[PDB]
Amino acid sequence: MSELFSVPYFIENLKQHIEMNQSEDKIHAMNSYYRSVVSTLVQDQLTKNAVVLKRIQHLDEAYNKVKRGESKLEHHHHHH
Amino acid sequence: MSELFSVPYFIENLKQHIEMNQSEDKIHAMNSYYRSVVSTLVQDQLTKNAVVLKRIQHLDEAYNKVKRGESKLEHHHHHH
Repeated sequence: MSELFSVPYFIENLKQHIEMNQSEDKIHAMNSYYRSVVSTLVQDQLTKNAVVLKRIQHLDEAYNKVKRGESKLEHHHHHH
Repeated sequence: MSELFSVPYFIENLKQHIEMNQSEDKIHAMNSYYRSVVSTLVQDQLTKNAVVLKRIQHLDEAYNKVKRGESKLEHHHHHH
């Protein structure tokens, strides 16, 4: 019932932001969420620049996923 | 040799973004110029995660300076 640890979990949270609108935005969702995590990582315990940096470098994968999916050009089949 | 050594120089660039329109925006000026610098500080040379971390943490002073210069300009939701 925890469902976490998995990186895809962090991104799956972004999908709801763009998909729905509980309390965020579209592309500007990552910026908010991304900044939210960054603060936690830095606030965590900055035990090692790597520990915090590693999470930052990896977290970039999420930010890119949103942009790469929110990019101007898109291709699929829509839904209605 | 002696050039761009001063950190305040980086901020002075932001003032132009908000003041003028060198192909940027207002507050979002820092975000764009922010992700640009940190991105370079990480690509320039990874001599040490800390060497870049300390520089990044310092840059925070710049971004904060831009906002700090504002006045919650973003549709006040009527809140103390």
